Amino acid sequence: APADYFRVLVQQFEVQLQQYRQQIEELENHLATQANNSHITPQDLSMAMQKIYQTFVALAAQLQSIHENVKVLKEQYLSYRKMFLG
Amino acid sequence: APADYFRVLVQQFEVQLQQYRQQIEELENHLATQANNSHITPQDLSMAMQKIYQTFVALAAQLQSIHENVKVLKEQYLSYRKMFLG
Amino acid sequence: YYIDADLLREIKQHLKQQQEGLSHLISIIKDDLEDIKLV
Amino acid sequence: YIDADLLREIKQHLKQQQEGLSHLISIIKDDLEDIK
Amino acid sequence: YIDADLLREIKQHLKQQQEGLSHLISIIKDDLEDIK
Amino acid sequence: YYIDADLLREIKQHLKQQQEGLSHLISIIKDDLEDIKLV
Repeated sequence: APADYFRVLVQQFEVQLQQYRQQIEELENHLATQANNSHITPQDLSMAMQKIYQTFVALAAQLQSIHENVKVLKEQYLSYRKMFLG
Repeated sequence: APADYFRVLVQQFEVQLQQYRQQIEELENHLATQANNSHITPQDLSMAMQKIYQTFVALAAQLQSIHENVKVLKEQYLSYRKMFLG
Repeated sequence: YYIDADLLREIKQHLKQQQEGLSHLISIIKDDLEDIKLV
Repeated sequence: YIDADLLREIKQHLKQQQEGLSHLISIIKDDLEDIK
Repeated sequence: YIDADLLREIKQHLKQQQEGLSHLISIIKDDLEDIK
Repeated sequence: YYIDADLLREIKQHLKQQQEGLSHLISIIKDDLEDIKLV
């Protein structure tokens, strides 16, 4: 059923959202002050900047395919309308 | 691509539509008058009544699954709206 | 020759039900599409 | 008697022929109209 | 050292846990809001 | 201790672009959903 497929794309999207969210908040705090910045190294930030950019890329992909999916809902909804309502 | 799947369900539907259409018009003409009815037998009509009921059943199935498909467009369109517009 | 004037009526009735059947399904589908534009 | 290869060929050919959704839809719309 | 069967079990268990679309959506909505 | 006051600025800029990136995609998606209600 499409409800099993939908739930999946939705679920993956929600994980990259949570993923990115945590990371960003994490990195915000580390750069919030020099006091908190001293408990980290310039090689940790370098690590985080990667982890974060990787999520961004995956998240941006999920938003993109969500866009394509909505494009498909419209096309098919439009087609049905021409068949049954015109 | 969903455009290859869509085109298919749409295409089958169009064939049962044309199928049913031809048959019905055919049967209409045979029962249009006794003059045309004399060129056919009560065993031909019996044949047609079957051919026609078989298409009806298949057509009714296609309309049904089209309904379920539209139900899915709505659910997913509604979900996306709650995610992005609320 | 031909068939009963009422056997004709029976078939015509059957075909009508088939028609009403398909139209009901089309109806439902249209409500779905219309309700989509409303939601 | 009957050439199998040809009917096959005719099948293959029609399958490879393609559907213009626009056109498809217009046929369905007129089909539904011509009946219901 | 590390129990393989358990991590496996933990995997299996979470996968079998199910998503309440309603709930899912609400999390996403708050996630998007908490950022963009 | 810490990092350059401008290295901070660079990262903050990068993160902003990432944000603008994702928001643009969300934007587009919203136009799609809105245009659905309009069509």
